This record gives sequence, structure tokens and C-alpha cells, in this order.
Amino acid sequence: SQVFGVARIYASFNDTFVHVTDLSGKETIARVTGGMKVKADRDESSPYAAMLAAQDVAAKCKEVGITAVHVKIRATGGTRTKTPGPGGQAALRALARSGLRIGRIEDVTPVPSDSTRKKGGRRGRRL
Amino acid sequence: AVGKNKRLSKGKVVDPFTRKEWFDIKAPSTFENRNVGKTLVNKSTGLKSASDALKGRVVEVCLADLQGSEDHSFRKIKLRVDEVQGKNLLTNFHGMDFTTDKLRSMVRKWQTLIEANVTVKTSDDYVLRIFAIAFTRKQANQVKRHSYAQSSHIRAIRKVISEILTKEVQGSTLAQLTSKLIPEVINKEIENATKDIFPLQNIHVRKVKLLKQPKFDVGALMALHG
Amino acid sequence: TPVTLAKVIKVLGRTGSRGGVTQVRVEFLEDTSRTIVRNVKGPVRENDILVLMESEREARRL
Amino acid sequence: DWDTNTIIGSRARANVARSQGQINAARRQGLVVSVDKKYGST
Amino acid sequence: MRAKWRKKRTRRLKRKRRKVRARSK
Amino acid sequence: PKKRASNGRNKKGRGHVKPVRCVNCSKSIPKDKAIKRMAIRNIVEAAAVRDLSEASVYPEYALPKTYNKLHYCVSCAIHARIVRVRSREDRKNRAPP
RNA sequence: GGUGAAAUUCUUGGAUUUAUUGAAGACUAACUACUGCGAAAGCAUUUGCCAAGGACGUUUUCAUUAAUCAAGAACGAAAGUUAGGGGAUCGAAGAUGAUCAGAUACCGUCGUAGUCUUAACCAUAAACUAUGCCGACUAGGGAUCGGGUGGUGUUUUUUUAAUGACCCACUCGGCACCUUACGAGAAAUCAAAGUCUUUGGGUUCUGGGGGGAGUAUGGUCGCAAGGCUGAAACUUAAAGGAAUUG
Ligand SMILES: [Mg+2]
Ligand SMILES: [Mg+2]
Ligand SMILES: [Mg+2]
Ligand SMILES: [Mg+2]
Ligand SMILES: [Mg+2]
Ligand SMILES: [Mg+2]
Ligand SMILES: [Mg+2]
Ligand SMILES: [Mg+2]
Ligand SMILES: [Mg+2]
Ligand SMILES: [Mg+2]
Ligand SMILES: [Mg+2]
Ligand SMILES: [Mg+2]
Ligand SMILES: [Mg+2]
Ligand SMILES: [Mg+2]
Repeated sequence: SQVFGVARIYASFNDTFVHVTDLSGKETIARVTGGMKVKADRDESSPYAAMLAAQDVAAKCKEVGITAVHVKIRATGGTRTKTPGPGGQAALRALARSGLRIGRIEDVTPVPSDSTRKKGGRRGRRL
Repeated sequence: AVGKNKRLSKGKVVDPFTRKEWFDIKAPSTFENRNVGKTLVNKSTGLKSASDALKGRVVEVCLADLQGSEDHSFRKIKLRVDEVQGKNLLTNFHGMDFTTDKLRSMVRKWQTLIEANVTVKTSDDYVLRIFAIAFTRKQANQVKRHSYAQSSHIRAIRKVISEILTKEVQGSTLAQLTSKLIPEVINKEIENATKDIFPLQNIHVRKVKLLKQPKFDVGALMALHG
Repeated sequence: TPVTLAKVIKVLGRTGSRGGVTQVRVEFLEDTSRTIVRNVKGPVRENDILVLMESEREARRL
Repeated sequence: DWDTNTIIGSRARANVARSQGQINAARRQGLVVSVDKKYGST
Repeated sequence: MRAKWRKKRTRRLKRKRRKVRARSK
Repeated sequence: PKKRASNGRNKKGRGHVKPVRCVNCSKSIPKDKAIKRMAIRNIVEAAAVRDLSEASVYPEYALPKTYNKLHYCVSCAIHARIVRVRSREDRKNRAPP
């Protein structure tokens, strides 16, 4: 009875991506990030811009036919910060109020088998 | 950040969802649920041939959804589209995986992680890479707090596991392997054959990935659906 | 113009560097028994009733 | 801690389903705890 | 001065004196 | 003088330790000297559990977790309200609170 | 995208994001610890081969073959050099954006040499335990790694054997640790930094106020960069160690 998509929240710092693809992932619906809802360039990763983006993905999912969704939270990963940004819990919360149905929350952060090299030098990011 | 794009075009509106229409996904018969979900493609025009557009899609689904029971909650399964027939496309097995929370829950410190992999080919000339995991366990009555293995126990355990996995594959075509992985029966005789060496808890084996496939042989897939 | 009324049930403490903003948790009259945390500019007491232009908010310390 | 976890879902109160639509709804997902005989006679 | 950069400064000075003396020889 | 007996670290019979990078600034710090921590939180913030319980399609769903191991350098740990500074008699206390 | 905030940069030629593949090179996460091996530098994916090693066990053998060592020899992080290969990341130089009074810095984005390997050099390091090696004795406590001994001890196999994995006691060797100070020390502190004016177990190396100076010169090694050896004139009354109170 429920049509299931995949939420795919890229919860980084400096931005937050929400877009609901199909079950296969080849066909994508409703990609609105956090940067298109606030005019600061600083709070593109804020909880406000994340929840305003997550309200838009559910409006474009309801008018298409998506009723439920699977959630794959994501940090930057690789050699980078590997922890979720501030907008991850805001975007996940916002599309639960909007009418969508949640199943199978999961992280898909790219964790290496200690890949190439972090940037910043051996002395660090000196600030 | 709308008013930040200096230029939108280097050189200098039709809604596609009305064009789009829905299909449905069919799991193989070695799964208690056939209805997985629905997919979207564009309309089958005379020059793009929508059946070939959705031909090689890979669908991510959980085994708990495929079997109903929540005991196989981690256990992710790859399903690969192969054969489409009137909004009723069929899928075959493409691989199995663990969830990242289940893998990271198992890996704790003050215990020894043991990993084994094989590259054994099945009867249908399917070449599969099967991974195994195990953890040494603190026995009951044990006082000391770490319970490590002795690096020749590990090499004895790894040899036992790799010979078991390469034995259960030759003899299973593909559907026997899928009906062996679902009951988690593979984890049983790993535990039985390794209880001589070390206690070895947590043998939920690991992912298995496909490497190469033979020709189509569409009678085999309609045996999985029909 | 949707507005939402909430009732302060437990005062958490002051926030802001100069101390002018108070952390409170509030109980909504409509849609009873679901509670969030907000920030108050002025003097807020127990059983004060707040009106909010939006209720989709958690409070983080300033 | 590693061992602790929480459970979310429909079962985060049991009630009598007077409406047959509620009965048809409750049997559909599968939350029916018991079907008891009524106390009085027919 | 840092003892590393006095060591660097005299190493550069020795290179100048080594090559201003090779003019004669 | 010698501030610590182990001098910063846990290197006794090791020669070399093959360092790691700090999660905050990518500073190369030896693994024995690192201030390793484990951050284990739910997949869902605690203010959204009742929110997600009523929006889930499943009757019984076990909420998964994030298990991320953090390595800090000495400068970043002291700055980020971690092990920052102890008195000379409390420096020898090795027990976590 | 990045940031405290931005900008350089990429984007309607579809950037960022999603899916499916493929290729390349580096690395060997989580397990991973007051844990292991090695003379040190060092060494963490699987399996096969090659040769080596310590501890233990021994009612096996030789019989003083020993300890430390001028001269001399081998190995020796990283960086650097030469010549092929490789060249994904990161990134001395360089280029740019920002900040700034300046910013040829910190910060951002690119980016050569390098980072990897093969053959040959170099011979350095806060190469640190800032603590030479061999031998003996001197206070208590538990843990742990490897080997061994004992115990009708627990569990599993085939209730049951042998084993294995644990438990208790003991022992040899190892990485360490906790308490105390008989003892030492200027103190910090130290089971060695103790057995040192009640001054002798054996032996090697090194220092003699601070600069000038690891400079000049001369040898010698090195393709080079440089390494090893290494003064004097002159100047100076304090430099310096560990603790105390501000
Ligand atoms: Mg100091
Ligand atoms: Mg060293
Ligand atoms: Mg694209
Ligand atoms: Mg590994
Ligand atoms: Mg070990
Ligand atoms: Mg030296
Ligand atoms: Mg020295
Ligand atoms: Mg002695
Ligand atoms: Mg023993
Ligand atoms: Mg011992
Ligand atoms: Mg040891
Ligand atoms: Mg003198
Ligand atoms: Mg002198
Ligand atoms: Mg002083």
C-alpha cells in the first residue's frame, strides 16, 4: 500500500542535501539542498535550511506518488570529517512530520580501510 | 544562496513525471516476499527502448523485508534486474551485505577479530567472493578481561573457515546458497568446527559479492519466477 | 497567518552571553502532550503562555 | 554503551474496536491481541 | 635566534665561502 | 624537568608507533599519544524518537546507532573541553570518571 | 564548494547529488592495549616458500672457549642525490583569494620536485629511557606476554577420552606498573639515579665557567648537499639546574 523511496540525506558541514530516489536509485525525485532556502552562505548547513529543504522533498514526493521512504544518513566520509552535520537530524525529523513514512534508517558514510592521506600537513590546520 | 550564481550559462519547462510511469519489482522465489517496490522510467519511445533503460538496475533491499521476520534485520540483499515483462520486471540475486551498525556493534575491543575470504566458483560458473567474520569470546568462569587468540589459533581458524566456505559453494548452484544463507545455517558448522580451537562468538558470516556471470539462460530466471 | 499557543511548564535557565535570553520548555495547548524547547527574550514565569509563528524549533544555547 | 539500544514503532494502549472499519484496519497490519467471548448471553 | 636557523645561516655562509675561494684555486 | 613518567604516551618497548591524524585539524600524532574516544549515539536524536515511533511503518523497529572512534591531538583535546589540565597530584590519576 | 566571515574555483555546454561499471597508484582502518617481536632505525591484510631468533624443557654434549673493547667492520627514520619505472592522493617551490598598517605568513583553492618502487649513494635525528655493557646483593603488591609443572577444579567434543579454552597454586624469562623510602639526590625525583668520605666487582666512552664556535684552517669520506676530525686571537662575571612566594 506504501510506495517506498530512499531519502539519502547528505548531512555535511557547509551544506545539507536531501533527495528521494527510487528503490533502484537510478531515478531521482526532489533534490533540494539547504543552500537554496537561506540567503547567508554561512548557514547552508543549519537545522532551519535542512528542515525547509526536507519539507520541500515531501511536497514533491506526495504530488508524485511517494508515500514512504527509507533513510540513508551520510557524513562526508573518506578522509574527511566522518561525522554528521547539524542538518541531519533536522532533515530526518522534518520529513517525518510532513506525512511521509519512515523505515530502515541507516548510515552510508564512506569509511575507508585507511585510504590515501588527509589534507593539512603533518603539523595540522594551524588556527 | 540564490543570488550568488554569476552566470548560469557558459555559452550565453516540461514536467517529466507526467512522462514517467511505474513498474514493479519481483524478488526470486527463494524469498518469502515477491513484492519489493516500484520504479520509475520514462515512456517507451521508438528510439530509446525503455526496457533496456531499466534492464540493468540494482535494487537495495533488506532481508527482513524479504522474509517478514525482524531477526534478519541487518543482512542487506542486492537484487539485479534481468528480464522485464509488462510492468512486471524480474530480478535475480546480485549480492549480500551487512548494515554498518551491525558490523560496528560486533567489533569491540579486548577480543580478537578474525576475517576470512574465499573466491570459489559455484556450479553455474558463478564466481563469488564470500567473506567470514568471527570474534573470540570470554568464556564463563573466566577471570581475566581480554581473551585474545594466539595467532596460530587464528591461522587454524582461518584455514577451517576457508575450507568450509569453499566446500559449501561447490555443490550449491546459486539458489541452494541463497537458501543456505537465509537460515544462517553457515554460521553453525563454523562454530562446531572451531570450538576445538577457540570459543569464537559472533559468526554472522559477512557480505558475499558477485564477480563474474555466465550467459543469460533465461530458463533459469523463469524457474525463479514461474 | 497560522499561530500556535504554547504554555511554559519548566524553566531551564538563562542563556546568551549577556544573560538576556531564557531557555524554557513549553507545552502546546492544541496537540497536547508534545513538548519542545524554545528561547524567550523577556521575563518568563511558570504558567506563561507563548505564541509562536512556527513550532518547528529546537533551542540551542547562544 | 555498546549493548544498550532503544525500540521505536507502533508499540512505543489496547482498546476495544467498536467500528468494523477499525476491526478491518487492525487485522490488516496485524495488531489484534485477543478475541474474547462476551460476558452476557445472546 | 633559533639554533636551527643559526645552523642554516652558517651553512649558507660556508657555501658562499667555499665558492668564493674556488675562484682562486 | 620531566613532567611525566611515560612522557606523553604509551611507548615502552615499541621503538615506533606509526601515527594517526587528528579528527579536528589533521595533525599527525602518534597513536599511543592520542586521546582516543568512542562516540556512540543513536541514529536519531532523542527529541525525535517519539516523533519517529509514530511515523514508522514497522511495529517493532530497533533504532540503529552510530559508532565512531575519535582521535584528538593534545592541542585540540584541551581546546575542546576534554582532558584539558589537571593538578600535579591529579596528573597521576589514570582512572576515568 | 570552502570559511570565524568571505573570495578565488566549477556550474542550464547540467556543477554538487544518485545509480551502474572500469582503470590507476598509495595505504593496511575498526580489532589496537601502560600488549608482542627486533641490535637499533623499525615492524600491523591473506597464503606459499626461504633462512634466522629468543624464552622455556633437558639426569644431552664441549669444556673456560669469557666481559668490555683503541684500530677496523655491518645496519642505520625522514629529508636529500643519480639512473629507469610509476606518478591516485597529499604537497618544500611556485601561482592565486582573503585577513592585515604590511603578510611573498597563519587561513582557502590549485599546484611542480617529492611522497611509491628498482639499482646505487648519503651516515644524520629531542637516532630519548636525554639514563653504556657484563656480574652480585637489597622492600612489599597484583596484573599481563611466552614456556613449563601440579591440581579427582569448570566447559565442550563422542554424557564420557586425548586435546583445546578457561580456574587455582608454583616456577623461569619479558614489557611495565602500584605503594613505601631502609638508601640516594641540589631538588624534581629514583628498586635504581641504592649497596658511594664506613670512598676499590670488571670494563669502554665522554665533560671541566659563558661566549667566540662546532667558526677558521689542514686532512679525510661523499656526485653533491654535507659527514668525521677540529683550534686560536678576542671578550666576559656571571650563564645555567631544581624548587619557593608573588
Ligand atoms: Mg615547562
Ligand atoms: Mg625513535
Ligand atoms: Mg549530474
Ligand atoms: Mg587490517
Ligand atoms: Mg599481539
Ligand atoms: Mg648526533
Ligand atoms: Mg645522546
Ligand atoms: Mg646491576
Ligand atoms: Mg605463566
Ligand atoms: Mg612473570
Ligand atoms: Mg615483553
Ligand atoms: Mg674547569
Ligand atoms: Mg668550555
Ligand atoms: Mg626553572
